[PDB]
Amino acid sequence: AQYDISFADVEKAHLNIQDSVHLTPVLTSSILNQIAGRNLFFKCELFQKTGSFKIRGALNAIRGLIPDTLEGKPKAVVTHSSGNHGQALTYAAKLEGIPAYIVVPQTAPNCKKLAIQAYGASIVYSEPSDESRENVAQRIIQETEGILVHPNQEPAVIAGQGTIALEVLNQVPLVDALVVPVGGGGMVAGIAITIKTLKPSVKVYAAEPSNADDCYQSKLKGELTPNLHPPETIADGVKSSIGLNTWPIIRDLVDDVFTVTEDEIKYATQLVWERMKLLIEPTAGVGLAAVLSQHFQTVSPEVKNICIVLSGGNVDLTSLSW
Amino acid sequence: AQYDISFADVEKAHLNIQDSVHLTPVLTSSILNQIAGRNLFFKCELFQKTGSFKIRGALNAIRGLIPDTLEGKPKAVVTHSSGNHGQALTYAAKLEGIPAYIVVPQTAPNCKKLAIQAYGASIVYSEPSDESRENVAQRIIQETEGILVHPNQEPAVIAGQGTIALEVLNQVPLVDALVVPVGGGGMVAGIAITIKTLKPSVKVYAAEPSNADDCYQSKLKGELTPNLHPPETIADGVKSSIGLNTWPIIRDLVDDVFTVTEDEIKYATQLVWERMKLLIEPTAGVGLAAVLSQHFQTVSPEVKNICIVLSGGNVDLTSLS
Ligand SMILES: *Cc1c(COP(=O)(O)O)cnc(C)c1O
Ligand SMILES: *Cc1c(COP(=O)(O)O)cnc(C)c1O
Ligand SMILES: [Mn+2]
Ligand SMILES: [Mn+2]
Repeated sequence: AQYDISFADVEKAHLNIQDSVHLTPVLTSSILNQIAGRNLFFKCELFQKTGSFKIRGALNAIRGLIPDTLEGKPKAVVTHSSGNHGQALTYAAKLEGIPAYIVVPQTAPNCKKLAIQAYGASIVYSEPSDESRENVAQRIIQETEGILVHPNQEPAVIAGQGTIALEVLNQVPLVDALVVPVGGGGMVAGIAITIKTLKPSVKVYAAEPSNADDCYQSKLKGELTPNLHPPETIADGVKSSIGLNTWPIIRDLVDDVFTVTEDEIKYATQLVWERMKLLIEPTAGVGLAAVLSQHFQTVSPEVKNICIVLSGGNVDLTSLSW
Repeated sequence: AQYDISFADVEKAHLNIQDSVHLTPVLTSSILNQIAGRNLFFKCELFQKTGSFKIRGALNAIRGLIPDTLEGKPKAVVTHSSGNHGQALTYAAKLEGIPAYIVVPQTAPNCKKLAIQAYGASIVYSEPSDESRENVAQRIIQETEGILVHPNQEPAVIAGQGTIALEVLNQVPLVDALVVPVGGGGMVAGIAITIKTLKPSVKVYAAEPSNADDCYQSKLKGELTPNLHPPETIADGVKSSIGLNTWPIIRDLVDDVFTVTEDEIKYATQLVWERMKLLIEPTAGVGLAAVLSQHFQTVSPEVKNICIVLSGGNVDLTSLS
């Protein structure tokens, strides 16, 4: 029973990040409660700094490096990202006063790149040729003597994410289950370690697009089974597969994985928009879709109080489904 | 000096409705503060039951006007107003165990008729004659022994709306001004009465589309001056002109009216969506638009803490600008 993080790592992460992240509210909806047949509690990480929960893990993995003086601090951080991870890493870098660089091609949206240097990180353009971006990033690191930061599930990132569960437990002490969207698995793994240490009777459920169901298949097969090919889904925040760092935790401490169709993600996201007035991105609708899915009916009526993590609000408004 | 509601009406409204309405939170945005150059406080009535503040006035209208015996309670409610008022009134009627009727023009959109049925009101049809409408209304009123509940001119409705300001004063103790979207003027009138009673040093500003600028024009001219023609604006919640009951209060107790273009409303609404992740309807973006407008730069630098009323979140997600 060895995992990359412990409960202690999550408590330390809490102390490390508390002054720089929002302790986000839990909101409720009577009408959503009646549709689900459960008492629903929405943990509002869409209100978090940068528009998603990411900042938690990213700040803990950047701030928890300085030994004391200005000798073991990163000279610079370099990334490709562009999405929610990019926004998180960059903001974390600004807070710590670390020069930050983002390598992007002419494919990312205007709103996203405006919100990527919205935290003052130098934008370097590489020609849209995939492997062309690797050489430019290596050149930045050469000049700065800094570090490359790619989308990660390092211990410090998982522990930072676990802090969501610490707040949920204080905000809804009678919670019977947490429902968490799953991509690389960092969020659900951190929550799982936290929840199962403090209150082992509370359920931890993963929510996953069926078009990107590596986590579901992994649990089924009993071994790490990453996506065959880059999945196509509106839930763009959960496209990456679970990894070596999150698999053991997901295998043992996540009670079940609930898959949801593209239509179910769309309906659920629209439902939150219309009844709760919360501008969640479709990835954050996955959790509600899981709670409303046919398969979730197998879950006990005793599991009445359910916390859904609304993981982000970074919607690309220039694009629409319905 | 003497108006259709008093401060006492507002306090009674609070007692009337407090067990059944949300005390909605005040949210802040540091990036919005930097854009505006002032400290902004967003009263989140979009989180209110039915998706707008109007539940406050609608419910107070039912619970207020009562001959105080077991034999003396409204037996039904009626309105010509569909949209936010119709939805709020129906919801309040259900709370009270009472039927609600919306007088609907027979040529109204299919989708609006379905939405009215969906939230539990009986539709009664009329001609768009503005003479047969009140004819059908008064016919229902007599049939049902019910009361007509106007969206903005009814005293009990105005009083209910003012309870917003009670919460704002408790939630933002150092508030310097409230910025309130104005349509019929029920909300701004109720808020003005409340603010000018409890802390008159606090400014009350009305925010209005220039495409529907009757409140601005009325204040300028010094008399009630309705919109000449139906307003053409994305702020669908504030198309109504101010009326006989709201004008006197606005005249004396509203400090100024700030007008905003359609592009300013659209941009400020998008700003709230993108920066705050709050799905406000464009009508609710009117207040922020006012704060960001060039004319608002004339407002004294002392007026630093500004509460903007995010009045509603009932946006039709089938059409984007
Ligand atoms: C990154 C992300 C996730 C998934 O979290 P993992 O830890 O990667 O599983 C879910 N939702 C949103 C909005 C995200 O940005
Ligand atoms: C009706 C309405 C208004 C205007 O209120 P009045 O009391 O008519 O001035 C503002 N915002 C929203 C969301 C509304 O529904
Ligand atoms: Mn997956
Ligand atoms: Mn007007």
